[PDB]
Amino acid sequence: VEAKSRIAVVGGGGSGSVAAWLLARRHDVTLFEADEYLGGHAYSHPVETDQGTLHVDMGVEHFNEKLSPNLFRLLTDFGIGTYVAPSSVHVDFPGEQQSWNNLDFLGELREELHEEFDRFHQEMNQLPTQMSIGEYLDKHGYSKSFKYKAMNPILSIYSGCHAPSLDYNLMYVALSFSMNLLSFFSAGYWRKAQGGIHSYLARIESDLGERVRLNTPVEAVVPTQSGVTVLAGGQEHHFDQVVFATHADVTLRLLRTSDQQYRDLLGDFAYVPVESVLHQDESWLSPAGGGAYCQFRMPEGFELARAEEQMGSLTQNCNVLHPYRKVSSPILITFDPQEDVDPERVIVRREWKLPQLRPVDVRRKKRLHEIQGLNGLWFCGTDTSVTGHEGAIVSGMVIADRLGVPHPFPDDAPAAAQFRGIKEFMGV
Amino acid sequence: VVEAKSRIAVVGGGGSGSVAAWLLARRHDVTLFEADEYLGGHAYSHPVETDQGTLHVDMGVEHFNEKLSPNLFRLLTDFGIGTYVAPSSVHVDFPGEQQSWNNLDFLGELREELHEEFDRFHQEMNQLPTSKQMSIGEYLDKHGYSKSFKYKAMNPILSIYSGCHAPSLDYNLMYVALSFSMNLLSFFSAGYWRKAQGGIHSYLARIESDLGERVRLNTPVEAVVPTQSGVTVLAGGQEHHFDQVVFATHADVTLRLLRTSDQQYRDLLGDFAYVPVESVLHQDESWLSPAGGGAYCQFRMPEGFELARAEEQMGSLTQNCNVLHPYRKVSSPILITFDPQEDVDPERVIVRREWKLPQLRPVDVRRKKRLHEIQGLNGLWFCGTDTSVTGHEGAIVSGMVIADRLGVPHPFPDDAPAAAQFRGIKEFMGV
Ligand SMILES: Cc1cc2nc3c(=O)[nH]c(=O)nc-3n(C[C@H](O)[C@H](O)[C@H](O)COP(=O)(O)OP(=O)(O)OC[C@H]3O[C@@H](n4cnc5c(N)ncnc54)[C@H](O)[C@@H]3O)c2cc1C
Ligand SMILES: Cc1cc2nc3c(=O)[nH]c(=O)nc-3n(C[C@H](O)[C@H](O)[C@H](O)COP(=O)(O)OP(=O)(O)OC[C@H]3O[C@@H](n4cnc5c(N)ncnc54)[C@H](O)[C@@H]3O)c2cc1C
Ligand SMILES: CC(=O)O[C@@H](CC[C@H](C)CC[C@H](O)CC[C@H](C)CCNC(=O)[C@H](C)O)C[C@H]1O[C@H](O)[C@@H](C)C(=O)[C@@H]1C
Ligand SMILES: CC(=O)O[C@@H](CC[C@H](C)CC[C@H](O)CC[C@H](C)CCNC(=O)[C@H](C)O)C[C@H]1O[C@H](O)[C@@H](C)C(=O)[C@@H]1C
Ligand SMILES: [Ca+2]
Ligand SMILES: [Ca+2]
Ligand SMILES: [Ca+2]
Repeated sequence: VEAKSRIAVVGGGGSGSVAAWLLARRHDVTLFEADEYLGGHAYSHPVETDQGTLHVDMGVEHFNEKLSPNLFRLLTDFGIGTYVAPSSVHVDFPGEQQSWNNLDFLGELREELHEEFDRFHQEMNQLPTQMSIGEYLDKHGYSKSFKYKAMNPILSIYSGCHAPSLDYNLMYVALSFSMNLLSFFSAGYWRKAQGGIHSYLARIESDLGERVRLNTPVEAVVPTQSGVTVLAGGQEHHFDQVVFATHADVTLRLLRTSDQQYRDLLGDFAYVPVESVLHQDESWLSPAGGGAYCQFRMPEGFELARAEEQMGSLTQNCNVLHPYRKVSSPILITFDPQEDVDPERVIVRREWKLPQLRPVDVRRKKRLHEIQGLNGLWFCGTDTSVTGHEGAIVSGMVIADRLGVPHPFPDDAPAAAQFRGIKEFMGV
Repeated sequence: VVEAKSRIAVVGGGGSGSVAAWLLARRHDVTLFEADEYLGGHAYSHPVETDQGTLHVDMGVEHFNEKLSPNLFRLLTDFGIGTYVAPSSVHVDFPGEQQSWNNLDFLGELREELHEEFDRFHQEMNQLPTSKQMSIGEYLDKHGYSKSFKYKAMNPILSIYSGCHAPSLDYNLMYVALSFSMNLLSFFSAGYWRKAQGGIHSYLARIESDLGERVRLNTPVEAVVPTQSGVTVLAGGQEHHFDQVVFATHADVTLRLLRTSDQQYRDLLGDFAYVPVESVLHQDESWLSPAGGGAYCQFRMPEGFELARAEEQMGSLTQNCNVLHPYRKVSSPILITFDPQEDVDPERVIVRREWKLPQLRPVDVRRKKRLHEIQGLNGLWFCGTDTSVTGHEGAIVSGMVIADRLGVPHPFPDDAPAAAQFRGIKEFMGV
């Protein structure tokens, strides 16, 4: 594609913001964002404490230098620091001492499932040497108690508490175990961005300037003989190319083509609802947990026989975070609370949706290469890529590279490799 | 050209020797000479009498995992030996008030003081291999780390591998870098390690059983003299004749036993450096830290520590075996103190072992690789820690590399990570 083209990026989440940021180096870019900030799932909400204002990540928060080399380099290039926020996990079920945790060997669920936690690490480490985690567990003789009291809870930390996590791709889970992201024996190795995840997006927003249109949801995207027409904010805008950084769900709604292969490729993408509640109600902390960053509680009334229908809640104790250590205010995040959180203690709520990561869903992502470039249209974002923020931002980069702007970090071996892998995965 | 049914002696019955002999015996008439009363060397499990049974407590070698040690793991699996996760939780204590850090939680004044440095270090060790023939100390100096980090954090955590007498800050950087990137050592989590069920001695017990009368226990070799006919082994007041002789002893021992006019041997073997280690199996609970909660490894630096005299001062490392998951019902205290400064109450001491470890300075690695020049000459072969990558996998795989060269192929070719490790160690050894 020809230089100085008029390009629109639709959706200002991580993939869109990074796509736009790089595209603007060669093209006349405009970034449309439905909401009042750049970042989407990457949102840091200001909380007022006894130490000043903290920007508390409510969605996206975790990455590391190995898993997310491009995001890491981006942060580093921007002067943004990071810190280690280990994924310590405590799981509570109804009963007396019906728990296990990441940090120690205490709890009755640990006594009950000790052998299984052990074998699972071994097997996940031996695995990399296309099924679901559940199929694997069934097939390799793991107890139903392990599936629903250990596996499903630990996976909800990724997938949300409404997610059919046991149907998600095994390699996703195997890799997380072998890379020390999830573990039944130690707190996993993760980092957070200093000043919250929003910090890198703040800089992208500053760099893009008036090219960014906030609170401007795109209503329709209509390719024509002359170009592509974007209906947003009660006006009509004209472009040569349009980059989609929105979810497949949204993209289909916004897309206005006679072509019905679009309905085929974009319809049928499956999602999971997630509610993130930022609150100060300490009653959500476990009396046995407390110390653990991630605290999963399964409510009273759980039955193994009907486990498939029941769901818990996940609470994050932000006070455990090193930079929050002098803060005397409780800072808590409950994802998918079953009971209502005391609204006199609630700071803010966010409602989002995540993709399902079943092996069929992975096939569905890859197939999007068929419509890539057609009718002056491009696609990036989580639904075109590997899961996680690196996958998201790198998809944006893959599109920018295809549209003239090369991968910005070629001398960074792991960053370049990730770009190459994601470009291959996208079929671009 | 070496051929089948040769008379081969393996000198030294530690891990490398026992595995070398075990595989060699498939093709050759093998004899295994061992100085001590058991097969295993640094791999020693001592029986301890408790109210829930007699436990075989590893005093030396204890840790490995399925990724780091694929050949040993497969060997254990083939023998029907189970393993269990024994995470490397570490607690460090220095003389003041709450002058500690640990890798389970963010408590302690040393954590407060050095938290940011721990953090940067992880980042940098993870970024290192994707880019440096310095030592860990040179790195630390050069990348602006405080002296307090070098001696209150790095040196103590490194003693878990190296021993408390070790100049660990002189050891190769990539050794440390890899340990941090592979979650073996960490300032943020307990590292991923396994132990063998029934102790490490279990796999050796089986090798010993399989070898039978080919094993000569309590038979230290006095001299190894190559002749025009073959090689002569002087051991136990007798003279034994062999076609080939496989050395599985430390380089210093090898040079002492080795008897030739050739002085390239003196050049290649004479400059190997070691560190003494004393392992004390006891029941004196006064050695546990009052703050060092559930930590497996507990390092204590005695009163009188001075940062200026850090180079010459040394702590002690205590292992709390009662924290091990299979030892959870044991009411008896089971403890191992490495290099105790003060004497352990001898009315509470079960047994002591005295060993020596190699130094792993960048020069020492160069020295190991160099041993390819004498490999095969005068019917002589060399395996063991001083010819290989450090650790038990490196040790047992060196034994395998020699067995492969002498006709018996690597036993696990269809195990991709086991085969890869063999290939790497064979390349490193230059065999
Ligand atoms: C609660 C939660 C926690 C998470 N935690 C992590 C984590 O710790 N680590 C990690 O790696 N990943 C995490 N993720 C995954 C996350 O989805 C990805 O990391 C990444 O943020 C998704 O990138 P995206 O740009 O494709 O999606 P989004 O961030 O969802 O971006 C889509 C954007 O499109 C906008 N949009 C919608 N409609 C329109 C319209 N009509 N016109 C214009 N714009 C529109 C939206 O407002 C939004 O800004 C989390 C997700 C959730 C929901
Ligand atoms: C305290 C301690 C703890 C350790 N812990 C671990 C751990 O957890 N994990 C790990 O991977 N590694 C560990 N190691 C490292 C250890 O060096 C290797 O794992 C491995 O045991 C070395 O095996 P080797 O056969 O090369 O040497 P050694 O085990 O030292 O064996 C050499 C053998 O030669 C014999 N010998 C000596 N002189 C003569 C002679 N004249 N004639 C015949 N035989 C002789 C000795 O008795 C001995 O059995 C530890 C070492 C020590 C000292
Ligand atoms: C390295 C890289 O980018 O590639 C791998 C992806 C490994 C994942 C990205 C690791 C998971 C996320 O980064 C972490 C997501 C986050 C912590 C979940 C939601 N977070 C919260 O709720 C926080 C903890 O509060 C490849 C996998 O991606 C595919 O989507 C997946 C289904 C696979 O099959 C591949 C193995
Ligand atoms: C690939 C491989 O197998 O080896 C790598 C090094 C990683 C080590 C082998 C890990 C160290 C040991 O296996 C474990 C040491 C052990 C815990 C010793 C002491 N233990 C105790 O004293 C108590 C009982 O726990 C590569 C490095 O090996 C070399 O020896 C080293 C000097 C290097 O620089 C290489 C990079
Ligand atoms: Ca406080
Ligand atoms: Ca203080
Ligand atoms: Ca010292």
